[PDB]
Amino acid sequence: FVNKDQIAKDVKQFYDQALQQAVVDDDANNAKAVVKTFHETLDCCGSSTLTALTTSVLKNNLCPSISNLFKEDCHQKIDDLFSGKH
Amino acid sequence: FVNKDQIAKDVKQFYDQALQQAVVDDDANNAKAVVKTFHETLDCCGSSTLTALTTSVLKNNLCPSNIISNLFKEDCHQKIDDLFSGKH
Amino acid sequence: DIVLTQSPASLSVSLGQRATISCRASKSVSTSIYSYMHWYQQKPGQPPKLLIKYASYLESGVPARFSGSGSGTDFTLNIHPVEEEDAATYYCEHSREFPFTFGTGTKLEIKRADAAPTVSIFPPSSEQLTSGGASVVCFLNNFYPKDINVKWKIDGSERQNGVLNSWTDQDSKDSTYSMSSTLTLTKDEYERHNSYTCEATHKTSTSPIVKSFNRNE
Amino acid sequence: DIVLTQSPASLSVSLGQRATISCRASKSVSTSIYSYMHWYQQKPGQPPKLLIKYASYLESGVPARFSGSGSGTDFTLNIHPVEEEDAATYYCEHSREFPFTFGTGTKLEIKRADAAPTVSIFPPSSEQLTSGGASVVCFLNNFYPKDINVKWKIDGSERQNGVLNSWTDQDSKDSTYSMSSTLTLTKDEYERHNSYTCEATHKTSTSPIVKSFNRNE
Amino acid sequence: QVQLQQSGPELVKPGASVKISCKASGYTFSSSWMNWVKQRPGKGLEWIGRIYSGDGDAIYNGKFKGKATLTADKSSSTAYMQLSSLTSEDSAVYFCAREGKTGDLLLRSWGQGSALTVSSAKTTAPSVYPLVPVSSVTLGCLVKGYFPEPVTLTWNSGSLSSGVHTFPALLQSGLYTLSSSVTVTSNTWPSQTITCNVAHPASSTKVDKKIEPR
Amino acid sequence: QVQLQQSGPELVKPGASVKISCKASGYTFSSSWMNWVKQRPGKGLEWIGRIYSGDGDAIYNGKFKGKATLTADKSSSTAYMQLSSLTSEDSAVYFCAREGKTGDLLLRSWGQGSALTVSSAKTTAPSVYPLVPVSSVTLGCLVKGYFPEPVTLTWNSGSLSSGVHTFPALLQSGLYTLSSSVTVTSNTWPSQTITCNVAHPASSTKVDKKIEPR
Repeated sequence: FVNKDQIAKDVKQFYDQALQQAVVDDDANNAKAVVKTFHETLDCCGSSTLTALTTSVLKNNLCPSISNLFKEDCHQKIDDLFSGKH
Repeated sequence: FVNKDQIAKDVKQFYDQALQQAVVDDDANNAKAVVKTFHETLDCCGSSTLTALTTSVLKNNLCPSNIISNLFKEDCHQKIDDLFSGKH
Repeated sequence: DIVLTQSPASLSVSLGQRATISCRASKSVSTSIYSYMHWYQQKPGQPPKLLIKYASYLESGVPARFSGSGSGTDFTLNIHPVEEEDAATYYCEHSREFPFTFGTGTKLEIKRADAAPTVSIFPPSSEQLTSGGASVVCFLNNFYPKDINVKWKIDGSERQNGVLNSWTDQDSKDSTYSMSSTLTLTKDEYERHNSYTCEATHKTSTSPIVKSFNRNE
Repeated sequence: DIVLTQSPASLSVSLGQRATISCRASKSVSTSIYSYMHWYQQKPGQPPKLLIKYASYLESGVPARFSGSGSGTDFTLNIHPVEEEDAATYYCEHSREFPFTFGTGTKLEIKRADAAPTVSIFPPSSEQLTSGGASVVCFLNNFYPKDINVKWKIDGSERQNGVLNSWTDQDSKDSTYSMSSTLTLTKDEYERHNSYTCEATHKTSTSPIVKSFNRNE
Repeated sequence: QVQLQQSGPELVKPGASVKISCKASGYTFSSSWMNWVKQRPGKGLEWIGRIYSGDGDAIYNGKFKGKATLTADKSSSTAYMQLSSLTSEDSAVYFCAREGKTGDLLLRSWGQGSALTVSSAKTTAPSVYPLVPVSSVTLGCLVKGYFPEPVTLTWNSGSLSSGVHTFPALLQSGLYTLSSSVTVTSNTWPSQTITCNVAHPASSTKVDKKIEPR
Repeated sequence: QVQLQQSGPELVKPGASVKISCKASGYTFSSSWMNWVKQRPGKGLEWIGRIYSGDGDAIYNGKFKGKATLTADKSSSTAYMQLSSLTSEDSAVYFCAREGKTGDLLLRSWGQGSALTVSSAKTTAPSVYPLVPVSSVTLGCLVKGYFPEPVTLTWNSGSLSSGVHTFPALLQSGLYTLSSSVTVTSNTWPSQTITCNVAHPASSTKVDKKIEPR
């Protein structure tokens, strides 16, 4: 074998859809859980490609414990995981 | 939407490939690095599907601060599931 | 910034008929699972009301005759069957990124059956005279279409002595317009003359509808 | 525990010449990118030696005539051209799980022509006789193939009082085998019969080759 | 019932500041976002920014960054919006709108708006004149010579709403003037009393000119 | 320069224990795995267990979990194996074998092995009998009634090795016996003396026996 790229893209895409569901969908319990799990684990908050919604998710306490959201890009954390820096 | 169980299986697949390559390969330096990254991030050590190779990985200092089994409680396949299922 | 180009700028649609407005974004507004485009309705004098969210979803308590569709940059809104209460300006808005921006705006006009106005003339009140001011007011009310002509006669003779005319927004219950024409002139001149007429000429009228009063009963 | 079943039990090819050994596992000894079945070479007295690792990769300093193929549960070692010093027992072995387990093994012989044995009887030494006991040895040397029969006649009639037989490892130089019958019996019983014989039957021989002696010389 | 009641109209001198206010009810203000949108006469909608009421963190439209200033007040349940260096073309209605319970990014409930008008010109009270007539009956009100906008005309202070036609004001020599028609019947006039209620917040005016025949 | 140096052949009573050894050199023993492999004479190969020398943490085969004990001495660079409640069918050659640096589960380098044998039989020096006959000639030597194994046989102390056939030892009432053939030329026997040299270390026995027809 499996390529590093396509799997790293898939996981971002999986996360991105969680990030959206947690905000736009009302009951989305799992989506919130999934989102917090990622944030807690990878140590990040939201995404550069979803900067507007990330504002919301930060404020819904789904991030670790605003100016510096760009520094906490959670897409980058995913790349670092699969490349082996973290 | 993106297929959940397929992505979780791809990540396990990928981890397994790194874990094996870490020990069997003519020093894949990245494979070893990747394998540490996962263990630290997921609080983790090896696979239950690769328990032979996980042993030697443990002793090569690629696991979080534990000795042998243990190991069966430190399955990464299970932590990968929990990442994609919103637990931990 | 994302630029929302709505079109058409305006349109007129008969009652019971279909109206389709479109909105076009300067770059993509969709992700893998959501189009971040929404439609708003604004009746004049009021705040806008959310009608469609995320391209196609009806905001609760909005008639199903409102529907939306599109993705990426291309978005359409359909009202069918059109009603009187749908007279308003319609706005598309994206929430994909900061800054949020709104569409150029589309004004929906509701074509109904032609209606004859109800003219009514009003001399100055006692109270206005005192201040050396005389205003004659004439209401042309609940008519359609918006095009009306009004003429003033003073003692049989036509005059346009500063007459200011103000039109209403399309009624949201009967889809009619309404117009007040005011003739303002000095207290002096008002009491020089005696007979004051207000003539409304409309599509419905083959000949002018006339209303008047004689100053000094 | 995985079971490794090799085949054939034993093999013999000319200095030419393809030798090809098989191996079967209880379950897949293979992942998405590896297996985990390996091949060892052993010779009498020596420890085993790693030749092919992970199915097909030659271990350093091993001839390119050695080659391995396979996946899942079926694997194959290949020797071509076979050579003198390749004569060994080859064990496959897996490292997929615990415990590791080896194959049943496959012996590699070297095919050659044929040759009758050189038979030679030896009566008990006085040295032996003195202190009880009396053993009559008979060597059957430098022959092929392995299969042969020895028969002991004491005064015509034949009996296996205490016949012990021992074969050599195959010869590296002339590719032949050698055997060793030893008719052991009591000193007293030896001094009763004036005729001892060593009959040796073998392929490429209508009749046996039959060296003999009588205890009176 | 969720409502967002906003500050009254405002006349302010150029180069000054105004602090508009938007009070929220019937929903948890404290953990909600509040947006602000501008609308100039006869023109579209322009988004200013949004503020998180839990800690006053605000994201501004770059165009309003140094001018607009959003603040939240949990105790009141009120969002404020302040604009500095006021200019003729800050004259406009200003709306406030809340997002959903999450950070929906969608303008779910809107206040009535606040008419801010920026001018060095001076207030002027309106003169409210009744208009008695020369089967329904129609009578009218006339509010002449005022500045700035808006006014608030009603009939029997809310009791009459159908048949009412309030016409947009007209500008003439820096003074506004509007009329209103009401048609009742008839049977209800002059039997029941009908009164025109004018209100001009910019001059603290309040008149109840009771129409009657002559 | 890699090498593993196993302990010598060992005889021991049933019920007793043995601690076989293995001395590692020419690689970092302290970071290396060490495996142990049983091979009963005749039969194939069997894996006992393996141990990380760094900490002595070890993994046993189920069949030896309870019987084999593994230990590692970093100051000796010596791996050890310990067998309890010995039995005739623990009589085997036990090997020593190391894995690669990363712990790649591959047996890279082996020791000579260690021939363990469990028996109540008493150690017994052999008897050596010269076997003269009764063109080319063949001579013989008979080593009989010794225990344990092994024994070293040579002709003329190695001087004559070609045209020789020493045969594997066989059991004959709890005692080993083996023979050897040597075929020379005829134009050197009995012209030139020839002697079978038998050595049985267990009884410290060395013996040369000159052949002759007499």
